[PDB]
Amino acid sequence: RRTLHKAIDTVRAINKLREGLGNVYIKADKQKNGIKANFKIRHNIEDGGVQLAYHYQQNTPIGDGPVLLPDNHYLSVQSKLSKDPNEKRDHMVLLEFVTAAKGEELFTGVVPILVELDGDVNGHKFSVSGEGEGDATYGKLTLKFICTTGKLPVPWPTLVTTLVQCFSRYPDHMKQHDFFKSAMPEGYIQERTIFFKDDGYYKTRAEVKFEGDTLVNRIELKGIDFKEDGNILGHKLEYDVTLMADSLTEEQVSEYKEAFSLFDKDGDGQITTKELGTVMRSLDQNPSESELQDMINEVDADNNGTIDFPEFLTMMARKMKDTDSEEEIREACKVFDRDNNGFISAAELRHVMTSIGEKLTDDEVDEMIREADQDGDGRIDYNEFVQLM
Ligand SMILES: [Ca+2]
Ligand SMILES: [Ca+2]
Ligand SMILES: [Ca+2]
Ligand SMILES: [Ca+2]
Repeated sequence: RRTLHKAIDTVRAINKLREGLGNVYIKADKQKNGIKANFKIRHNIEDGGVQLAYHYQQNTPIGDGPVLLPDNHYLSVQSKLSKDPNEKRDHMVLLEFVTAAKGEELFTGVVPILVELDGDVNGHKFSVSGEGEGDATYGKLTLKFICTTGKLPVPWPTLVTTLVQCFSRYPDHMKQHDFFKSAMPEGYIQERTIFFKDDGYYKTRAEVKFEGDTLVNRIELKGIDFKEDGNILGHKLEYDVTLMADSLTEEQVSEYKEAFSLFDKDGDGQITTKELGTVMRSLDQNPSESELQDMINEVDADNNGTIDFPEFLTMMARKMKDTDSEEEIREACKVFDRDNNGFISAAELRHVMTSIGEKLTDDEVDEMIREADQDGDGRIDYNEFVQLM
């Protein structure tokens, strides 16, 4: 019958922009005079499930020169994997939008990118070449990769992380922490272990430095102890437009559009800083304009200063156990149980719906309460609430 979903999906959309969308944690490695980093990637498998890829990373400077040593922060990447319809070689088209929350001078403007990788995965050797450009200023990368040794023995999505964090847009306010540009042009060495759960592991040594106009990324990859018809060598992973981002049912994309339109009250198909701010205000939270722009900048890939529904879907569809799709809907309870008594009342349920921009009769408040209320009491409890997933 009922979609309170739009109300919850509305609150949900606010907690995600606030909590913030960044998936790659960067700690400094004083000792090795560079950076360390750990992160998961959840590759979707055809016929159900996700193939976990545990990432371990250390980058150290090549150059003798000085180098910036950061406080703990996050990088957020959104990826968009494609095929070139004309291209008939094994290839991948990557588009990336990457942001964080002396060598800087080199990344102002549009630098072209060469990428070159040598793999040995259970003695299945292969090479990949990369052409394209990076605009660090807007955090955008374009790249086309080609397997120059025939058919790639591993799925392209598993090579994405291995195939240039010096293109991450570090906002001016944080320019102090951009280790990767600071390292250039001498460059940096980026070493990783990538552990594929219940399967083998990649071992990468890459060096990232300028050769003239172009930022070059050169990679030896060794792939050890892989199950030979497991998910990697056995090619069992959905290509997926995104790395690290999921699908949604017809029922979810509808409710999400409905929630989107509670922010986008003018119907221009765009949420502005003011549009977002009114809704937040409505639910007794008064963010600053500066926070509102930071919040939008998170999902504003095309740098037009507004969230369109596509940008909103991508945020709402972030992976599955980002932390837990539960922890998140438990975090919604707070907003709805305004008195804090441990229950969301018909009164409270009204107050919210009203605030967010739902017109409703008092016979419809009552319907939602009964629709949600397993225990008979005329109140939704935090379990009753998360139950109505
Ligand atoms: Ca609008
Ligand atoms: Ca936009
Ligand atoms: Ca209450
Ligand atoms: Ca109840």
